[PDB]
Amino acid sequence: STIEEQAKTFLDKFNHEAEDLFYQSSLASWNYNTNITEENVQNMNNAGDKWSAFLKEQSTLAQMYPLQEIQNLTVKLQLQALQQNGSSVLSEDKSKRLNTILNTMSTIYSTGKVCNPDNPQECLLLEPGLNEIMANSLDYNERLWAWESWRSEVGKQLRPLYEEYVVLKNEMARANHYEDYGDYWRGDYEVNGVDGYDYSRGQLIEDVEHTFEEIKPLYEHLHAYVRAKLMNAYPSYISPIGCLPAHLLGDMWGRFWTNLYSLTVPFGQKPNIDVTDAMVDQAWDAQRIFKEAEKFFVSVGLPNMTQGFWENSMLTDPGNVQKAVCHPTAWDLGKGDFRILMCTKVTMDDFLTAHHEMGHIQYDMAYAAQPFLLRNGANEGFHEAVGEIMSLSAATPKHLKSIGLLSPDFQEDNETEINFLLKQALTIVGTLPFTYMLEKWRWMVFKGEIPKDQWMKKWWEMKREIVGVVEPVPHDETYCDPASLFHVSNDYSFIRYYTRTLYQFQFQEALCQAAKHEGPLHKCDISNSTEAGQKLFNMLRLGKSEPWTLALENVVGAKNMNVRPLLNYFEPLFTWLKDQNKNSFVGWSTDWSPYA
Amino acid sequence: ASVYAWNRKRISNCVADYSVLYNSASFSTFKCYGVSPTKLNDLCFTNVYADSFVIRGDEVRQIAPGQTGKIADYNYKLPDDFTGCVIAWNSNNLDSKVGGNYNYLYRLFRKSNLKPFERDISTEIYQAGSTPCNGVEGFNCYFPLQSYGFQPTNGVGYQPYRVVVLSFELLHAPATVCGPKKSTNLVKNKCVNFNFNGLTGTGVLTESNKKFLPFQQFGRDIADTTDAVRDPQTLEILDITPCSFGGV
Amino acid sequence: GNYNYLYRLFRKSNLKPFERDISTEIYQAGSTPCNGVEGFNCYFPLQSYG
Ligand SMILES: *[C@@H]1O[C@H](CO)[C@@H](O[C@@H]2O[C@H](CO)[C@@H](O)[C@H](O)[C@H]2NC(C)=O)[C@H](O)[C@H]1NC(C)=O
Ligand SMILES: *[C@@H]1O[C@H](CO)[C@@H](O)[C@H](O)[C@H]1NC(C)=O
Ligand SMILES: *[C@@H]1O[C@H](CO)[C@@H](O)[C@H](O)[C@H]1NC(C)=O
Ligand SMILES: *[C@@H]1O[C@H](CO)[C@@H](O)[C@H](O)[C@H]1NC(C)=O
Ligand SMILES: *[C@@H]1O[C@H](CO)[C@@H](O)[C@H](O)[C@H]1NC(C)=O
Ligand SMILES: *[C@@H]1O[C@H](CO)[C@@H](O)[C@H](O)[C@H]1NC(C)=O
Ligand SMILES: *[C@@H]1O[C@H](CO)[C@@H](O)[C@H](O)[C@H]1NC(C)=O
Repeated sequence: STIEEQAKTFLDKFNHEAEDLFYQSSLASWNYNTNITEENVQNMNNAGDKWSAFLKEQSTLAQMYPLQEIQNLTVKLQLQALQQNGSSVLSEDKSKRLNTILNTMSTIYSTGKVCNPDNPQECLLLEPGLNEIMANSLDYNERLWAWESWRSEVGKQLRPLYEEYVVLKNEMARANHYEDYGDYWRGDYEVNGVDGYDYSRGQLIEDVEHTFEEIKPLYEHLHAYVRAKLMNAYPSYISPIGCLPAHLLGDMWGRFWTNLYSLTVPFGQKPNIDVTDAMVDQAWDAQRIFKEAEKFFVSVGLPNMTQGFWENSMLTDPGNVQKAVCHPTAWDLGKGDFRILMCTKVTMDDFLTAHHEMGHIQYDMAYAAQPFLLRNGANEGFHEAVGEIMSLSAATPKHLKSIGLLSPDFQEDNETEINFLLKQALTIVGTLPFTYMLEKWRWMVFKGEIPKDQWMKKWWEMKREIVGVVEPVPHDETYCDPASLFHVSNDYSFIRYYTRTLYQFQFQEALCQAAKHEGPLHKCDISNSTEAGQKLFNMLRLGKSEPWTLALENVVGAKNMNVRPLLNYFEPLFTWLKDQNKNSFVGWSTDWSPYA
Repeated sequence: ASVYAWNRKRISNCVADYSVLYNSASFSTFKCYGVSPTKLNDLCFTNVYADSFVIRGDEVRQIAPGQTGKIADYNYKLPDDFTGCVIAWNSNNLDSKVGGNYNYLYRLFRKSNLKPFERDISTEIYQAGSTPCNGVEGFNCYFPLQSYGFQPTNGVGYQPYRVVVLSFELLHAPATVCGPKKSTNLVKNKCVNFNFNGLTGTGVLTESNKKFLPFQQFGRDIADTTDAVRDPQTLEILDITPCSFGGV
Repeated sequence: GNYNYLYRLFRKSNLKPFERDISTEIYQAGSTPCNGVEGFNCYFPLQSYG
């Protein structure tokens, strides 16, 4: 006759019903990404519609349970996630603009076009067409043409569509008793119902802003060094007194600077650590890629992979007619079914991606004993950061020399480690200010305290401050260039990448201290340490059943979001950068001084 | 049959070979509780009632004496100090089908805990709250019966493991059925010990001209001295005589 | 639990009384031998009372 015993009855009924329907939808989605046919698109839409309609019925039934008397926290977190109304608050005339708009955007984004107007020779898709012209060529004129080949042909038809999207989805939050739609995404970090352990939604903004004043002095010296090793290819085209152009920072958006390593190598005289030519002489197969990965995990202490993965997944590119996309994604089909979806290649990146995507699988089965609603990460940043700490360890020269891929006599001087470490600095430190600023821009358009005529004047004023680019020609309000990026268009929370770095290095220092490694963090290793397994495994089994703020106290002992154990990784790089920048003007404001 | 409709058939008046199961090299949870595999061979126990049901792989360990959980509490409760063994083996290649095998159901919700050795087959629906349910689905009816989904690609834990349970107990009923005792080779004309079906002794074998009726087992001649046996294995007569002995 | 007094749980054979049985050997019930690695049939006899 109590509500507490009635909720446990409903969640026991929902757990068995949902895991049967979720497996059917996940299996249909798995077959779409391996065997593309005309009927398979309809097969995926059939299962996905009945899964979304199943949550509509369960959300209405859980609404009548009052939340003011459930002292248990395991079922309180389950009822908070299940009672999210979502689209049920909206009317029938308003719910039909969701499935229509979201499917038109995905099909429009899948159309690859780089054919120049009035000269229709040919143009390929994104993977064969766009990546070779951005990663290999060193011509200023055509890359400037390529910037207007995408920002003037796809984003022009989004200006009446995206502005209608951001004024009515924000109103749903007040109908769901939230503050704004930006506050809705902060509910994953929200903890309530525990006295003295509560984490406010607004505390994440204060803690994130306090940690940004030590990222900046590391990034000032990184940008100053890279502008001197970039002017070799462009002698009279960029001045070494200001900032860098936007279309020369590796990607279209400048998120990853991986393509600048060849241009800005510190010491290219000695040969790099490359064994790609060595494995093809001895015929290394893809069976061997997963066999050494399996014995790596069982030596640490983690359980090995199940028998329902090797005979079920695909490894090479099969057949000739199967044109299915193999974008790197992690699959959690449920009911003990775990798969890896990738196209294998004998390259540097695919071998590391093979290590990166397996770590999410080992995290997924860890909370397999948890109920279905709690069968997830502690937040959106845990499940991504766990899969990247093993990528840092596998790329170390000590681990490469441990297996025997590298030569037994390979000296480790100063320059053999700074070249490797600066590649990691360009892909980790350089993406932190870009990730936080874009989500900060998304926060103001979602809060609604930005008028129609003030979209561009706030977006452009941080590009002048952070990136440092003066507009070569004035541009009006008809452009809709901020909505062109892949994550913002496909409804992905981008704050999970800012918190990914601060989590993947808090755990790295904690496990290295557990293994009692004598040396710096770049040479540290995780393998051959059963002491490190208990540190990871105690926090993996929690899932969403415990608050994420208790997971920090389980590893570092500090309840807040610490930024100190990130500068200690780059102390060897920062002290060299301080000596290299003895005479250069480090730290730019907005600067029209030299060429006013 | 399913766990909620487990059958109970009596095994008696027959011979059971427990040695073949030991060397099957196919079982996964061949465990014996309260009894050793060796001690059940020489001596047996009557009341060999067998229970058959389907148990999910991850919850196989729940079915054991003194072990509580979900299946052991509402579907099949074992009595304390259960003198028996549990044998389980995989059935992935036959007890599964594409699209989900929605044929195995189980009882998830019960108002009261199940007492040992009681089968509850009923269509009554659960009562989570206080409002009665008159057969119309509502917010607190929660139809108990649920169907498992056994796809061929499911994980090891969710695979339906084929498990059976054997119960050994002693009631006042006499005349139990026991496991067979290995035989030996034959020896002729030697003062050798023997243990026939009921009687044992020592002596030498010799031919005899007389014949006995076919419905006897042994016999005695004078003063309760056993002097005749006939093994039914070969349907040939061998007669026993005491071997030489005396005082030196 | 006073986990300081232990005892022998199984032994393969019966020994002569008034004889000390001080050994860390593991029981062998199944046909698969155990070589110091605990398994499904090693049955480490030693246990501590609570
Ligand atoms: C981590 O443990 C493994 C397993 O012992 C070590 O691999 C051994 O390395 C030595 C010397 O390199 C070889 O002689 C052995 O043959 C290796 N073992 C096997 C099974 O091949 C590995 O070296 C250890 N890691 C480090 C950094 O020492
Ligand atoms: C794979 O796709 C082809 C056509 O693209 C189709 O003929 C074939 O039946 C598919 N096979 C499977 C196993 O889906
Ligand atoms: C609520 O019940 C769960 C069930 O296991 C238990 O783990 C949890 O500690 C309980 N909460 C409180 C506050 O007692
Ligand atoms: C969800 O919808 C129901 C029915 O319209 C309503 O009673 C409830 O208050 C809503 N809850 C939220 C959080 O919007
Ligand atoms: C996986 O681990 C289990 C338990 O350690 C072990 O029994 C099994 O042999 C392992 N699998 C392989 C392929 O080695
Ligand atoms: C690295 O630099 C320091 C400082 O100049 C120098 O003393 C040291 O010898 C260098 N390392 C090697 C291997 O020469
Ligand atoms: C049982 O007796 C019969 C006699 O007809 C014999 O043929 C058979 O071999 C005997 N059983 C065994 C196992 O030898």
